[PDB]
Amino acid sequence: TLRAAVFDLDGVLALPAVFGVLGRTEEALALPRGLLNDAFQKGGPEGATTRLMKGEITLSQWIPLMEENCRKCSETAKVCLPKNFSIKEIFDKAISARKINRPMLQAALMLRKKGFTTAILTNTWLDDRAERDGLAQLMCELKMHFDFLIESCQVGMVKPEPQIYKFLLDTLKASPSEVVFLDDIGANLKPARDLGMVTILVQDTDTALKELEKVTGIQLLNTPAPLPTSCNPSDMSHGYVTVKPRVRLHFVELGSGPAVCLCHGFPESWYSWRYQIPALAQAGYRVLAMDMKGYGESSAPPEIEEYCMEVLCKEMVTFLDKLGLSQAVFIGHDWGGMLVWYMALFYPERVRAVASLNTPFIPANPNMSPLESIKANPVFDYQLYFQEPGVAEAELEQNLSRTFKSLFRASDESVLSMHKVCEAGGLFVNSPEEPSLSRMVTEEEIQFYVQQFKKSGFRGPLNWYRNMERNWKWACKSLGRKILIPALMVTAEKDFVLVPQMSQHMEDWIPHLKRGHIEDCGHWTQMDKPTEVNQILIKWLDSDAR
Amino acid sequence: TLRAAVFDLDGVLALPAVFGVLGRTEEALALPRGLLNDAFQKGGPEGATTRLMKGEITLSQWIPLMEENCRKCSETAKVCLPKNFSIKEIFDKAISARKINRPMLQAALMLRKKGFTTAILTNTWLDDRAERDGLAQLMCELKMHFDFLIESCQVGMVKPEPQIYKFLLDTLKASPSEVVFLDDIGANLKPARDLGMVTILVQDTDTALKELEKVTGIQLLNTPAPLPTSCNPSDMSHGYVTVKPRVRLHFVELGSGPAVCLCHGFPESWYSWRYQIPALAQAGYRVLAMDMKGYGESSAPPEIEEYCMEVLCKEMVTFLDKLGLSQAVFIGHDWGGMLVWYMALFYPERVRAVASLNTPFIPANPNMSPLESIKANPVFDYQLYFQEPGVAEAELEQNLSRTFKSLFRASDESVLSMHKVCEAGGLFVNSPEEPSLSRMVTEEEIQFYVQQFKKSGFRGPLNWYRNMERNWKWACKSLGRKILIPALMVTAEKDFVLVPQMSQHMEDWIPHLKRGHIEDCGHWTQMDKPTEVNQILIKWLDSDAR
Ligand SMILES: Nc1nonc1-c1ccccc1
Ligand SMILES: Nc1nonc1-c1ccccc1
Repeated sequence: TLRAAVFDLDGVLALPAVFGVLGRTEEALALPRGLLNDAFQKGGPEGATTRLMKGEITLSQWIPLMEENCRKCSETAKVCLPKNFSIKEIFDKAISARKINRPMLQAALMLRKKGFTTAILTNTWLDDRAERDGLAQLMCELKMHFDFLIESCQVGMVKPEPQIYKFLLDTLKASPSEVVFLDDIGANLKPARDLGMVTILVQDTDTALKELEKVTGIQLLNTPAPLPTSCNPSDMSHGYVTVKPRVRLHFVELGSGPAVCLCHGFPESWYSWRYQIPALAQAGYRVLAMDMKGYGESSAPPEIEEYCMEVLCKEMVTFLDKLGLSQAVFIGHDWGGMLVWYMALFYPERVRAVASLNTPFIPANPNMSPLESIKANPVFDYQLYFQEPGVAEAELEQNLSRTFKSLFRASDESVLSMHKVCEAGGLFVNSPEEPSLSRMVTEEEIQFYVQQFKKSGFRGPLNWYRNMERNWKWACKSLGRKILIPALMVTAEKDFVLVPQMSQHMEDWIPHLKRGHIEDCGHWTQMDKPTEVNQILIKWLDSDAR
Repeated sequence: TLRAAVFDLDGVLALPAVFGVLGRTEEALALPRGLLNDAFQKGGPEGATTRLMKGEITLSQWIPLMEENCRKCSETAKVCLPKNFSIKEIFDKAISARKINRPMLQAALMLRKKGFTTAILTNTWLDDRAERDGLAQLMCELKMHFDFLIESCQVGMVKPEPQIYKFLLDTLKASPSEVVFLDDIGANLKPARDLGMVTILVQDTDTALKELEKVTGIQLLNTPAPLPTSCNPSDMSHGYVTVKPRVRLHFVELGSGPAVCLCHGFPESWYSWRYQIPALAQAGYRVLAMDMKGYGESSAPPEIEEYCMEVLCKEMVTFLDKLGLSQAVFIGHDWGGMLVWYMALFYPERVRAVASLNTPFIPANPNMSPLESIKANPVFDYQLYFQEPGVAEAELEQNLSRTFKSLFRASDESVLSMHKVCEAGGLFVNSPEEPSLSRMVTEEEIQFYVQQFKKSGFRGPLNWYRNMERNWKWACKSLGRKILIPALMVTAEKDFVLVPQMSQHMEDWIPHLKRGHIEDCGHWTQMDKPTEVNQILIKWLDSDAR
């Protein structure tokens, strides 16, 4: 019974094989066949390449030794190497061209999801080249998906030496018959085969996955499109900034590059961005996913006025100040989307670019009280129910698991009537006590929200809705302005409250506005359609937040 | 009795005045005198510029209105504006050229140090230009040094309107006679003068500071060179990463740009880098100042083997992995310096560049046990005293204030004999029970270290010295390597343990090594000579960590 899968890197998890360039270079330069592959393997276990792979020397020290081997081979073959011959240039280009073998990575992800222990076992080097970051980035993207990474240069052992296989088995805490081992080099397969491991010689990926599927009894080929990588809260870097004596803001941080500040809505968490954080960080951004004021590990003062937009925006400016950031891209959803438009209006110098999911930008009407304006739209009745301090807190805090399971549903899973909420007497009046789990969330994800809301409950979050008059007076000061910094509005076809139609006049105030639109998407955009959200945001960031 | 100082921005804290370009542009383009300064002030309180300064419109909306005013003025004056005339280009260049008036900022810093409440009061705009970041950076660098920043566009009021002065006084919680108000515009001085505030018309900085010195009775001109900006722990962003089940690492984080990981020595803190963190972040780097394993808010497991260099380095690689960083520049001092050389040797792909303060790189001698090697140098006797578990812990933990005050001293303040420490029976045997405060530290700084060491004490920190044999065996695997990534070695003339001479052969192993050297500098480099450390590191980072 197999319970562990081991993959090689070159030619298996990453393609084209860096090894493959030697044959290509020979052909392109009309050199005798196998000359470069000979200089490379020269001296076998005692040679320069084995010393490199065991970590005795670095890649930069290996380059002149490989150069020396190339001549010795050329001299024997009675051929002259071309004038401008460069081993450094050949290897720089080969390493740079090598990319993750996405269907192979998908198969490894599926096996791990099914309970398999997975590992990468590779003959690799200590890379000190000026361009080493490209390879460091590839190794980082890949290794996060595996239980173990065993590199020859770190362990002082190489394949096909028998000791590295015993080392692999000791690491896996598994007997050989429990291991599938995948490799593109026949010679490197034999010792694993000799120990009784299941072995797969990898030439083309489809056949290798067919053999892997047949031997494990798990569907790996032709599978449905997987979800983007999520976040495990315990594996994240957690940051904490005091913005004023009684208020601290918590955030999760991942990646390098331009700062991207993600701002969740009601009643959410930094974790509502779980599918976006790894994707945006891998796309070359430094993601700061906030617990907004009133939520999770951030402070939750009880006063209603602590949650007016002016105060919330001022604190987000202080947050940037304390972190030493002159700007960040601000991306918001729901109440977070309203905050990001106001950050763009009041602090354009601190906003690199702005994007909202679902929340439109509608200028305040100075001739209508916000109380009057909310009353006009029947879908906003729940906002009237949220006004009286304590009423909605009591209902939302009674049973947390029920609250989150009732709220977080796809457009075809509704359990609530967002209609005549006050008259009905609550959001959950004709709602099940034990709602079924939505296709959008796991029980584990629901329990994370439950755990977060046990600290402060719903007072602070509900207070975001209790500053209508104050927010209206503040917003009226901005009526003569336009948003002229880069902006993106993302509508969700099936959000029945923040309907796409509400965004129809935004170009009057944001003339250069860019758009995205997601079909068959409800209110909970990030978790409803994470793949599409990621595609839209990454495309926009790369073109406009540059 | 004055207790508050208020400074204008344009022409006072920042020069050349953005206003000053109008006169310059007129002269350069041979336009009639004062034409551009007329189009700018056109319509007075009802005009486009006052609307901009009150925050009614943004700078990008103001540009075509100023353009319209420029023509109306030119038409009246019977002159034609040059063909390629651009208000945007003129203002972009003027804003970009404006820099902090360093002696004015120094005076404000000195007044605050002496107990004054300080503020910036400025007529400014909402900047939505594509180049707005330059100004955001300037405002960030400046505002951190003041109690208040009052911007006309945020308060909807402008100087010389009387309400902004009453608003300033309300903000300062001071009566007018308690306020010195500095401005370069005569008209903007009068309302403050009318209320009874002390006013300084600023033309040239020296005269303005002479008037300021005379009126406050505090020396501001000709003062000694100030120390670099320090860190207030409560104002920093604090980060926490779990690198393994029982181990979390704490760090302070400031700035944007390439990641720079600062690694302190024994028995220190992230706070040992307090003078470097603001300087490096302002120089365009993202600083991550660590609490090393065993210290401060980082985990401190009791096992000796948790502190061998192999384990410590592996955890720092995991730290980068969890933060989503493919590389960081690694800068170390003392034990932190030893760690950074080993990061360069074992993980060059993760090290953008490496720098050490005081700690040299000396390859392990495979023919001498580390016990034998340490014995040879009498200055390393204290390391032998640290070997026996519990002995040095008891002495160092007996009185924390005494420990830190005895250790942290400049080269001419020695209170300890680092000689025959074991034979003597401890580091503090012939040491005062109440050492005098060193010129290097405040009582407040000593108490921060005391507070940090109350959590875990000295077991984990001392364990860094208890892995000699293990570190030697690991280091021997790297003997065939060279450090070929960018490297900087900084020696300190008066470090009597890590003497500059010990670094003399480093070029044999690091051929491209760059150097720095600090005269009259003891062991505690960062706090002994912070200005020189900052100058050396910033110069090197800008040329080599690019
Ligand atoms: N309460 C309101 N009426 O109009 N616009 C608002 C508003 C303004 C800013 C933030 C949130 C809401
Ligand atoms: N303990 C030792 N002998 O030589 N070199 C070392 C060493 C190696 C790595 C880190 C710290 C010390």
